[PDB]
Amino acid sequence: LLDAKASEHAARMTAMKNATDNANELIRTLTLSYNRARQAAITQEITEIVAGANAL
Amino acid sequence: KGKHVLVVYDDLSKQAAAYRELSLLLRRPPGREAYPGDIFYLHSRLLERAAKLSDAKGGGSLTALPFVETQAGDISAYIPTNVISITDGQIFLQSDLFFSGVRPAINAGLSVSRVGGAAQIKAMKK
Amino acid sequence: QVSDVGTVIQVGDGIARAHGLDNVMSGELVEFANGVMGMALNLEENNVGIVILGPYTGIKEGDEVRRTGRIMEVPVGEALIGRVVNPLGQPVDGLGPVETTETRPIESPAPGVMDRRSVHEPLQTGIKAIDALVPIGRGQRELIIGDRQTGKTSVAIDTIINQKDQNMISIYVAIGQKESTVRTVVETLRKHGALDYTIVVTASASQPAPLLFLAPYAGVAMGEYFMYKGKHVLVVYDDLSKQAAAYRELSLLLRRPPGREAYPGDIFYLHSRLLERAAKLSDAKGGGSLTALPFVETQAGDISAYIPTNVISITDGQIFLQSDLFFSGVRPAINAGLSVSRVGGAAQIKAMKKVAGTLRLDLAAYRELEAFAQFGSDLDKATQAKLARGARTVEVLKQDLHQPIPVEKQVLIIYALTRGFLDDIPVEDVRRFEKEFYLFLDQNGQHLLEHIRTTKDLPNEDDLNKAIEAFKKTFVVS
Amino acid sequence: MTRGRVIQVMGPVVDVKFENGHLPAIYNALKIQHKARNENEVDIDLTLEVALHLGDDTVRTIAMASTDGLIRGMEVIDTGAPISVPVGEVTLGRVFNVLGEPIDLEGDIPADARRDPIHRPAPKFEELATEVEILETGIKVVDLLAPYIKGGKIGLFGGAGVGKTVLIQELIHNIAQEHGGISVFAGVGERTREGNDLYHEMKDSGVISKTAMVFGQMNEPPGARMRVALTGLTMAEYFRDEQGQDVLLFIDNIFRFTQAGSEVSALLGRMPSAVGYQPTLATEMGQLQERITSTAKGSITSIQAIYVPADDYTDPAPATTFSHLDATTNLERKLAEMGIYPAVDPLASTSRALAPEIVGEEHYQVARKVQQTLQRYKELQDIIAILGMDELSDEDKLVVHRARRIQFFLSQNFHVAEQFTGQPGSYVPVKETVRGFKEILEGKYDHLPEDAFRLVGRIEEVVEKAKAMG
Amino acid sequence: MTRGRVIQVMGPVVDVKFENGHLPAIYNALKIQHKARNENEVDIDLTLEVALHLGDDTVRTIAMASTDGLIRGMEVIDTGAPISVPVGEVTLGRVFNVLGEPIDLEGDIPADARRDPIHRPAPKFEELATEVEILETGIKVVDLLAPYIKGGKIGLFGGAGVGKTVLIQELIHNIAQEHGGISVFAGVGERTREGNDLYHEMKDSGVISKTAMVFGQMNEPPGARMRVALTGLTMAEYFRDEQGQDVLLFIDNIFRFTQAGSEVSALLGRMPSAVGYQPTLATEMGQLQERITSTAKGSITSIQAIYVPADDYTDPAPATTFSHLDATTNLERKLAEMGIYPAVDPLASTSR
Repeated sequence: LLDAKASEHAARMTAMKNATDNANELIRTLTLSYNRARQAAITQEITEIVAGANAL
Repeated sequence: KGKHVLVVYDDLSKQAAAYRELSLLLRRPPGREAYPGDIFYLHSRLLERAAKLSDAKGGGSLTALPFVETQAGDISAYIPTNVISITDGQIFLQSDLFFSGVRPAINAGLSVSRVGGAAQIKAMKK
Repeated sequence: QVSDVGTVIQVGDGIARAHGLDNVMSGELVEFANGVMGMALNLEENNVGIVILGPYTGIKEGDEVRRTGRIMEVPVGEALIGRVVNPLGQPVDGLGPVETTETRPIESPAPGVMDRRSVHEPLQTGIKAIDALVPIGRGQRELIIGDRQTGKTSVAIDTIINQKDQNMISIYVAIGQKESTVRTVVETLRKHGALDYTIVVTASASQPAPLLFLAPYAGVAMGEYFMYKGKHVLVVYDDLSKQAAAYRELSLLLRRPPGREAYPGDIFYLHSRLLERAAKLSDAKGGGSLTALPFVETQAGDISAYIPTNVISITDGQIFLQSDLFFSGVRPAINAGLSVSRVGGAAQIKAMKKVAGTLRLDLAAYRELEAFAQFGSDLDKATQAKLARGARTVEVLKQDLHQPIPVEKQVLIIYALTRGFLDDIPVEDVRRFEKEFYLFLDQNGQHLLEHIRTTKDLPNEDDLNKAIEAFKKTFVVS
Repeated sequence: MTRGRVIQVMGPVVDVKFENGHLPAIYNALKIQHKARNENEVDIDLTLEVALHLGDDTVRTIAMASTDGLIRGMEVIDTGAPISVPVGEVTLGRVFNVLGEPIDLEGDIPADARRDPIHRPAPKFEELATEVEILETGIKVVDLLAPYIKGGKIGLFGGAGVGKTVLIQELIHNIAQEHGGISVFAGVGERTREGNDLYHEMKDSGVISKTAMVFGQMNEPPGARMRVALTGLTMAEYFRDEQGQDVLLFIDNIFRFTQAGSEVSALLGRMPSAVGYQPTLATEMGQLQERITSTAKGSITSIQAIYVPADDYTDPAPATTFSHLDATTNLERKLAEMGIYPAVDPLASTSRALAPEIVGEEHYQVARKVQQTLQRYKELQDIIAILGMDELSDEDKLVVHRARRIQFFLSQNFHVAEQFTGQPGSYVPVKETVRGFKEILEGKYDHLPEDAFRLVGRIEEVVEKAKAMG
Repeated sequence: MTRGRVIQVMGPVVDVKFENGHLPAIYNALKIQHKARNENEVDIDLTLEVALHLGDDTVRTIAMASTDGLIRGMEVIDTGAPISVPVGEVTLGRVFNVLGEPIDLEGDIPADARRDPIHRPAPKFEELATEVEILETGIKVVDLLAPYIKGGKIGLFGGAGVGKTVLIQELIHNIAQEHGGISVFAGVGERTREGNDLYHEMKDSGVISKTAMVFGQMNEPPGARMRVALTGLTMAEYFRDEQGQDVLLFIDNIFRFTQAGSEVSALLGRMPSAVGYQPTLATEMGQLQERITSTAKGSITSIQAIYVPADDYTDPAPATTFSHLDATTNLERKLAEMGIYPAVDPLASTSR
């Protein structure tokens, strides 16, 4: 029973560490997508503004 | 004349796109997503004519069931938001539920009715 | 006031507008009084829009514009081999003028449907990984796409150098490169001796955008003359992304409505008109061939970007370079999943064809055995052998700079790997094993090398195995 | 005299000025034939299409080819009619460009041959068919899970090298064999290498003797890239309306059509749209698509390949295109590598006609049961590896067995594959395939080896193959 | 003739109309010197840079200072050449603005000293050196892990308080001591107090005796903020060419140079590029960087500090700048808080 308790504690160690690593790996991709979306929004807004100003 | 009329607009998004094309060809200044400024007024004029006349006018009525087609279920788009802000309620249909053979694919959580209760018979209400 | 000779009205940001030139034709070349060339795009009701192909500082309002009577043309000839020229064909390296006698239009129609023919001739790049996994035909359009500083120019230089005795003309087109980098590239090409059969067309970053826009068309126009004469041509475009950026700059200056990512809607036509000119002519037309290796520079490996998607839609297949493993000094790993040559496969000679399948399977198994399978000590199945063989394959696929390997030696070493003869030798000695094996082959297996070089096929397995075993007995492990 | 002169040239857009009272109508064709008068001129033979009336007797037109060498003041003549394309049996086994001139080396076409306009109003509401008529394509997966409809538009998806050309050839051959209907292929804005490869493949398969080809590959100008689809459509319309026979139409890429329209609208000078597209996107696409319908004297059904820019499925061009489709067939590289060669995904294939009202209640039940079993197998595929074959119930093992049988039965041997495999191939009626799948679902063949279901036609072929196996 | 008259003032943008046949060329310098004729006017001392030829004998210019007090019809005199800045030994130890006038209280430069044009074509293909050389700096970290290429561009990363100024000063001192070559500093878009502090630090350390300083403040117009980098570069070019010695060139922040370019493009009215930048971003950066090269008889190498907007390395300005970099050195606050200097990160640093 004592060995099993030590084993479950080590297993929880590994599981939590893997979860944190996966979370960080998701964070980096989400930040990349966020940057792409920000650039797309800026370019679309500026294009619409300049088109509206040029229509007159 | 005192009758009761039901009108179904098969797609308001197509009408909005046609109006955008017409305005752009007329060389009017565009707004959000090249749409003209009065895109909201275009639908408000049409939908505000649906009413339940009083007893002095004759008691007639005219109910409307406009249709709006989303893109991948994007309810937050410009035209869907504009139409939702005008109509009383909305009924949402789900593609995933439609695929599983559930016809109609009504989404009960999202669908609301602003004239609920008064529009039902006593048994159905209870 | 004779108005067959123009007069400038507006000048700004490299775009002019001239009054007069009644008889000018669309796409003609116009020369300013300064001596600077220019191309005419728009023939308005009263004036003509002129794009300046040079420094516009010396051009002032009221200058004289003269016709030339020639649609956009570049000088083409045998004397152009070994020179360094700008997109207009003028020498840049000095060494006197270029004595050509023929010209070709910049805008020329591509070969028709009936003119072309399916490609079957290999293009030996001299790189083990490319020649084994992703073969290149002689009429193929193969894209090389990757992030910045991933050795794309090194790959191009190695490929050009490997054509020393394959009687193939090579053209290197540098769009937006730094002049010092271009000069060093020319220096290394001269040092290795490739200048006897290559042409360098340069358009640095400091040059005006029209030259950047025109450079690839000038290169392909120079290639077309040799292609139609019946020879085989290789042309390399350094940055179609930079060319597209220059075209976007020009379009925005000309007050045109932009599209996605501010690019004009004509960018796909711009790239397709250029990449459609590479084809394998039929025997009726002459049997010539022209192959292209365009480069695209991505940001953070974003394949979803507009220009990478457009170029991928046009080319036959793409080779992907990863910046993850470039830091280790290895030539950047060819992403197995993202690299494909749909036209290729028929190009590979019989010798490499008989082994590429099993090499690919072994590499795929090793790559799918990720780090999760490398943990613990319970991996006692054939997965341990898979990992060992995958490490062997990855170690073998490494290559030094500017050291192209002949296809015979490539086939021999790949066969040696796949037939388990390297399963016992440790990883750290694999490169020395390969080098000493090349020396041993050049000393003794000359008959095997001649057999492969002549019949494009493997020698007897029972003989090649004995040769490998003799070399192994001669060899010593560290 | 109806003779005009050029006043403006800018890119693919040319402005012409005419005598008052003789302005050509919209969509008319203008001809420019010029001979160089000296060494500072180049010979020009060019065709233009009228687009707008700008006022002051000036007409704005789009070019069908390159405008290099044009000089202000050049003489322009008008044909008095839109672009005309030869029609009839003379187009079979031939390759045409946007102008209708033969591209191949088989000679030109006599001047007396009948020619028809490119532009035509859509068929009226009265002439259309009153009810849905399913088209029996003879392919098991298509006829079972995603049936095709006469007069309906089918969207074809999948990359290159996954059986697209093989499926196209098989469909053409089967339609020509069982319905007597020809097919038309329109290469709108794709690779010339791919076009030549497809031409040679059809030529050496022998299918070309009953099809016409129009090519508008990428290097062509936007005018050609727009009008190639229209000339292919007007080739098919003749056979629909005269011979009274069903016709297949193939569009190599419909996205290139809208991209060319977007490219040319900016040159025309119209104000842009949400993503820079032309304001007339929906109406142009509708005018193109509304001519592919079914009438009382035949029908035209079209298989269209789709492309998405930057993999954005909410882009206006795919959004507008998708509103016209009726069914979708997806090709999977995993199935292609497994080796079953209809190469079509059975779960991703959808159709508007997959309802008991149209195809019958029994057919609907069979399709639903097969879809449910395949979905169950796909869900099990996770525990199949995580837990291994162990801890599976008898129901799970039985459904895996049945799903393996069904997946192997979905494959078919094509008439095209005969030239490489030896076996001839077969045509499977919808009733026969429904009966076979009913029998398989009932478990009547749970004892046969699963490999006896590969590349067979009717259900009896499975029994004979099993007997050959053992 | 030489005289022109203002016809349109619109913010920092001034339009001048000359007599026919005598329009100045692009990038020329126009001088406006006026004296108050009465009590309803103010004195004006302004310099303009020619940008466009609008036709009708009009020229569109950008101002290098404040345009307040301008009157339509004021006389404008043309210099016949672009902005000219003094070069040579007299520039050592001094501080200059964009126009070449000294800023410090040391005293003005005599008018007979040699001056050179700002805008200049980049060195041709022949003049460039054929092989790559390594510039020995004398710092162990740089000389071992991230070597500096002669004629190369080096990106410097790091916030304040981590050692940027100390590293710059030591680089200048070591290069001057062991190679004899001077360095030039160009504070594009600097904070004025930080620039003053850096000047005092160099004056105390004694480095300033062998360097030239150019400052473009944030309160200056976009034209000045854009041309400060060019005037620093043309100061360094004299020592590259005539004296034939290796030179260092420091740019305080090149992102502000790009931002000033975008602002001036917006003022001129060109259609915006990808994310609102100028369409000519790539060619402007090329025309700036391509003059920092190595020739047969000398070389200019540059240390440039880079700021990343919103920490996006795919942003157009960092993407364009990175395509020219040869090496990168990063400063680390962890190494700063530890007892290690120059606190250069040994793993984040990289070099071609």
